[PDB]
Amino acid sequence: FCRFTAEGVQEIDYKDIATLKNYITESGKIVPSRITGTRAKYQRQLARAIKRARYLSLLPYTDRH
Amino acid sequence: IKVRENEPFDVALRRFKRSCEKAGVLAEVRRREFYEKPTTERKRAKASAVKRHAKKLARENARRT
Amino acid sequence: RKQVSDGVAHIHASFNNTIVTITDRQGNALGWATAGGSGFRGSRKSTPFAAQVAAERCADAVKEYGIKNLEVMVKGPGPGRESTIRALNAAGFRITNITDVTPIPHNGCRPPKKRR
Amino acid sequence: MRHYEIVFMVHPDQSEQVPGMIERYTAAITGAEGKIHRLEDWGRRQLAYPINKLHKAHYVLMNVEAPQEVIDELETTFRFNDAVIRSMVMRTKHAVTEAS
Amino acid sequence: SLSTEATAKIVSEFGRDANDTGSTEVQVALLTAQINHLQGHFAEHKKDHHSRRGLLRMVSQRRKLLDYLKRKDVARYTQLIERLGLRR
Amino acid sequence: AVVKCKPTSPGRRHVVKVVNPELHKGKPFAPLLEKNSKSGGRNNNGRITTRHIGGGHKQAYRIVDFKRNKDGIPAVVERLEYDPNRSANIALVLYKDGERRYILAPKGLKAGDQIQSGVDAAIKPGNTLPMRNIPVGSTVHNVEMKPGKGGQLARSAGTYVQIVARDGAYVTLRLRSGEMRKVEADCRATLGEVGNAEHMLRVLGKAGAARWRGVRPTVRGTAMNPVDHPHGGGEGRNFGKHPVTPWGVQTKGKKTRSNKRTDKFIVRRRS
RNA sequence: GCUUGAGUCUCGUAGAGGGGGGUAGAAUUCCAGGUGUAGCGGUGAAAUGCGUAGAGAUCUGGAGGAAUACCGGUGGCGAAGGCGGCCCCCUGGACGAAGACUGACGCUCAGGUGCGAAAGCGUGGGGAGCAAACAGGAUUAGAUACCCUGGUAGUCCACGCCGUAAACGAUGUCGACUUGGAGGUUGUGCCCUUGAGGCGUGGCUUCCGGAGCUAACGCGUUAAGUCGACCGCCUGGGGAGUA
Repeated sequence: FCRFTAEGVQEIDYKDIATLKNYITESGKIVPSRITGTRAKYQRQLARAIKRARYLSLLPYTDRH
Repeated sequence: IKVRENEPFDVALRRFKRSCEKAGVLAEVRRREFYEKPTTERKRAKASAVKRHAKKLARENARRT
Repeated sequence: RKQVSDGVAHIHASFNNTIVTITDRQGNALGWATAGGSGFRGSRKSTPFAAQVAAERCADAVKEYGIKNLEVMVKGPGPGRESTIRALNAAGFRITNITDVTPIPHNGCRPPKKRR
Repeated sequence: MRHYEIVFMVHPDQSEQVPGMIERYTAAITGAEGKIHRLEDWGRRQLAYPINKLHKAHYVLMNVEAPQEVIDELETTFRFNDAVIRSMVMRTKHAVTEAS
Repeated sequence: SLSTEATAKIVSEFGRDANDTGSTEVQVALLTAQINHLQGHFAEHKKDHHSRRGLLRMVSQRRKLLDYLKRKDVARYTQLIERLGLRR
Repeated sequence: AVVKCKPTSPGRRHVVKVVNPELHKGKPFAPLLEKNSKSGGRNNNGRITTRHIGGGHKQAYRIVDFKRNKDGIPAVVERLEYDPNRSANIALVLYKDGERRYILAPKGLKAGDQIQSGVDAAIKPGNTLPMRNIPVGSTVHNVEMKPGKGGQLARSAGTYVQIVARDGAYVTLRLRSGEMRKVEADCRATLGEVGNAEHMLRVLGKAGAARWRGVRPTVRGTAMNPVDHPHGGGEGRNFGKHPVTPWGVQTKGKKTRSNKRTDKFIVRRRS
């Protein structure tokens, strides 16, 4: 139940998939804050960060491939 | 949704399947649009979730023994 | 014949039938069997057993392809989707992985309102 | 004026032929008085899904301050330029430095 | 919206100093400037009913300030509607 | 735009006119006109070939540039004009070398706007390029079929063809009939829908409206005798026979295109 | 005159608030082809239906339309209706910190005006899925119903119109005061970030409960408690929200 955004100044970005690949599952789909801590504000900000990633193909929408 | 399951497996081991989505979305989206029951069912189950939290708070009893 | 090496095994498991089909790397069918064709017309084809019978009867007709190892890949819910894996294993196919492509709309079409 | 953050994915052949793209676009922002603050090109990266089949594109980042006429230059060139596959412009992001 | 640039322009134009920001004359000036800037964005889009409700509240509050001004100092009321071009 | 007329008179009750106050008001550019003597529907042999034509107001021919073969010279739209010969407003464009031409006014064109032909051109509405420089998905009009012929598709009001897919030498247009088709990639096609888009909401009100747009009355079949139409006769309102044109061939569903020579460009006939 | 109401300004914050325009991916359908075969589908069981003209299955390519999986949360925003992919443009409101400015500029409102889910209506497009009507199969004593297979309006877009809903916390709006407990969310000040922190205070907010109130159920600082101002409305049931 660690929110990396507790010490993460330079708030969530859509290029740091190095950090983003932890908030998803094997399938590529976002994880719930009730299971990964992640204060709701930063959970929403990283939700749209992951969505912008997916758009830039830095993350897959599904694991179909 | 996909696993190699190295042939020294002898197992199902597809707990990823029934742990991530497969039936949690499919058998409830297969039909039934209705546009309004999601909120009704949502707050029925959410009253039950807050009731679980109330159980966890007030779980101090005497066991009848 | 054509001595195909390896392949994938699609299990389209519905609420009524359980279609087993065997395909290859390129995605071309080599044979198939279904719990409705293997007998079990009706209330029995929506059972897990008829599904494994379909898997056995589809292990049939691919002995002529020398298919060595199978990538089982399933689809949809139902009584099958596990007994067909058991049977595709007990038929002597080296199940190299057990994946699925069971389709999930990202909230697309409206579904039928059936079943009152 | 605003601080947009432009990113665009260019086809790998025109990745062999990218630098003219950046040069022309920065020429637009220059000639329109804007100022560029990053050019963090990442080169040929592979795409998580097959985009416009022939995947494995080549990214470019700009993160520039300019007005909407400039950004129109960028975005119209992006659409009508057959090399670039999926640009995307954004808003402030407060023009930044390295560590992608 | 009235960017801080233009709102300081109006406060300087209509106020007793740069500190006088709450005067009725300067409030009316800001409301009129914003309404006149917004009427173009409404004659376009013609359907933004929530922003329209915002505009109605602006014009009604400017009406209230102008009534207060005409009740208090009729002379400044006259000069203000003259300088802003309201109620011809 | 579309103003309905008040019913001071039967026949004005139902009129709906299409005014375009931006149109020109006065005589047109003279050096681009010429007499257009009416035909009344009769070929060189004298006889009526297409019935229901003849009469109506007279009109002169506005020589509308179709080939658009002035490359690399930007032309400013001098004024919109009402062209009787046609469905779409024409525009009088002035080139930088002192030239004036009539073009089909696209949808978003205004007096004073600037258009340009040529392969170098931009992608405004009004620019005409070979359908090899035009992006795919772009919506073009005044399209050609043979490179340099002049322009033959999407000429009338509110019409456009859609370049759905380019493929080597052959650009595929979906045509406003909903008909796929292929044309040679070298064919010029100006960009953007054709103006006067509302030309389909005017309702003419009365019978004289057609009679001066140059139409004559359409006597039904069953109103004639047996000798004058396949339909026709009876002791009061009998049809009893499958509908047919006056010359025999069956109507109400009978496909008559048979070319066999331009079938290779037809990808999927309309439906 | 005055500042304690009401506003204006300077800095920011959170948001499915709004309108306009692009765009992405999954998925259903259709089209063309490849492989492949006698079944598919559907149900309680069936049958209509689809299939040897070779379907269902699997694969590739293409078209098109609607809604945005996960995030998702009695979470947020909005006056209410309602609003959830991402990106851009124009735009409203809320609220916090400190400081300044005006100086009662206020509250409530008959009539009036405006917004007002869904259905529905007119004009023009669009039409993938779903689906009134409709048709067939089945059930049944009958079955013009549920069920199944199809399927038109319609749902979609623009512009008008209607002006109703259980439009419902069945709770008019504004202000004051009156014990508490745990939450959620969004601000901010202070101290040691001394290391995922602790102490205050603003806003919105969900649940339990005290005094009180209530016919009871219950409401309970977001009152249905104690009051003040203005409005709407009721006066037995049916006839009738009808003539």
